[PDB]
Amino acid sequence: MPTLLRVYIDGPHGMGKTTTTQLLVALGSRDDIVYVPEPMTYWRVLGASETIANIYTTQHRLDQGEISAGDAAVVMTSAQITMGMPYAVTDAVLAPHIGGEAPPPALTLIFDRHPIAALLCYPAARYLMGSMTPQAVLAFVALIPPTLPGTNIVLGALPEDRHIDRLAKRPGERLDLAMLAAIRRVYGLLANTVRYLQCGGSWREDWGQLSGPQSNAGPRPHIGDTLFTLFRAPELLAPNGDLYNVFAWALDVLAKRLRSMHVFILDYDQSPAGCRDALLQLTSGMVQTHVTTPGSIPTICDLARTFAREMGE
Amino acid sequence: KMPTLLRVYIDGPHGMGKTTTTQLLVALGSRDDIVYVPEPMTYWRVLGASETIANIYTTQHRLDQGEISAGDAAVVMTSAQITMGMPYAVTDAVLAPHIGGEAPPPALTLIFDRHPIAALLCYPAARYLMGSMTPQAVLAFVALIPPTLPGTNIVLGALPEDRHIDRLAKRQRPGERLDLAMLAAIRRVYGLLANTVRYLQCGGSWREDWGQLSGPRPHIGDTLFTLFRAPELLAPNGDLYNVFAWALDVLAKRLRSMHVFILDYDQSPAGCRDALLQLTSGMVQTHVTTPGSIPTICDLARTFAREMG
Ligand SMILES: Cc1c(CC(CO)CO)n(C)c(=O)[nH]c1=O
Ligand SMILES: Cc1c(CC(CO)CO)n(C)c(=O)[nH]c1=O
Repeated sequence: MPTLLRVYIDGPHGMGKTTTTQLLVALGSRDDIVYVPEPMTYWRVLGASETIANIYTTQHRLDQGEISAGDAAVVMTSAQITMGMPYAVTDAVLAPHIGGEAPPPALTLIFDRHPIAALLCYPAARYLMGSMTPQAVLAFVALIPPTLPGTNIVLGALPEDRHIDRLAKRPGERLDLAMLAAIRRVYGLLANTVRYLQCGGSWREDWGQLSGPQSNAGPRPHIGDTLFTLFRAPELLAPNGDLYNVFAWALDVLAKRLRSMHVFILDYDQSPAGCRDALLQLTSGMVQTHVTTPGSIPTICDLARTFAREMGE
Repeated sequence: KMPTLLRVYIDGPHGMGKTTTTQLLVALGSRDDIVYVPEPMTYWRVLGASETIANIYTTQHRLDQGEISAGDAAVVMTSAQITMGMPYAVTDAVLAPHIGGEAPPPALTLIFDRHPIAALLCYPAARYLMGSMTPQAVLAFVALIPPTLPGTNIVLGALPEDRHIDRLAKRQRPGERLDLAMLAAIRRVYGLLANTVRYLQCGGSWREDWGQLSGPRPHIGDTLFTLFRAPELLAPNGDLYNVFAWALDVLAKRLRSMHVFILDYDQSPAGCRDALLQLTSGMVQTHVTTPGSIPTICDLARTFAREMG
């Protein structure tokens, strides 16, 4: 059976993910590598109208006190459902084609973001910004689809100053430095969480250490430097100080989903061609998988091209 | 070989039963070979958010009165459904790893108050029919329906509409408002769901029959697929956008492997309880994945009941 290499480029927006991905894709033949782009058309028109603008405007109004936290939360929750829909459906239809982890792959699929971006990372950042409740975040977490074998996720590293500059120049988006800090923090925590879990970390065991980044490498992070630290919110705690079991189970799910992922860190603090080559080098250590059928490869290509054509900018 | 497990999801339109019928189910779970996972009302009223049900019905009411727009309503309904389904989704996520392949007497029987599709498909679809939810949101929820594991036995209630109104009227939940339009919508959705499973099990291909919605198994017009001929999901030329077609492919995948059983609620609580037991003979059992799965599932089920009532 031919092999497949799936690579999800994720991390805070504004670092150069899209450019780097396009450049990498431009290196290979036409049908040896395919790009599943940002589904902007879905967010702007198909799933809803100007979702990105609606999100930034809602956050803005909240920060201005023009709307309540509850009003912002319902809007953000609904908006994130729209945001993640394309990722979710793609994963659901791709799942049957993915076999065990496996040598040139017959096909490389590069994704612009993974489902956890819309089901975990941004919701978590909105939570830190006061525009989403922690319960809604955990509901999203409980909905994260089972992690498929060979889930290679590439996160990005970039100095905040450089990130801010790059963002202060380059939809309906607004320049929110607080959101940038929050999303940068969430993705940093995410990387540590994966490393924490792969180093044998048990959140239930270390929860008490919770009172007052890189993966595939380094020592085991302290739980306080992982995503688990975000869910110590009073809303999730029972009178006795412990997490309600329903939320604790959502954390068990978070652990299960993240522990099997293969996370890599890409340094975006360089030229476009530089990032491309760095990413190319990174793919050398990524995990490939066998496909379930002989026709899976062509089917996957069609799926990717169909997705790109319909929801890509 | 690992012990066997029998999972039963009691679903269908709410308000068909009686308090005594439920207590019998609680009684059923008294023995350690059977556990009854009740509705997570505490999660809906307090843990996940404040009075979620009240919020849902007030929102629809305000939409009907024209106090709010369809858009405002949809945002509220979508957010509320995420809260409503969270207990089911988290339960499925943690239980899933314990379910093995299809398989005497089950070592354990888990009777759940509802399946995740109730909150991820059925109520959302009903609200769509009530004009309070976009069809894109419904398909987004559908895209998140957990994979259907072996032994997914879902019991759907059957009851004449007038009798259903009678029972619903006498057992309204906190914040609920007696809405006959919503009753009709949810009853239709579940009727369509039952037909859909049969349509799929008999080899129906929604893509092949799609053209019939605009032109032995149920007619596609009598399945959930007819609800997605919604204009918002179609391109200028009338074709369904691929992203939504894929969501329908997911729906077909999830529903085909479900084992539906119809429970007639038009009888006494003892009758309904007996009818349920009668239905178990044809239900599919599965093996668990580990020797410790049974005890774990039991703890999970009991903890859920105790914490979320
Ligand atoms: C992915 C995502 C984003 C980021 C956006 C690019 O800046 C789309 O990639 N945002 C802002 C959100 O608010 N929610 C989201 O889910
Ligand atoms: C599961 C569910 C329900 C029904 C609930 C009773 O109100 C269980 O019997 N409802 C009403 C909703 O409005 N949304 C839902 O998701």
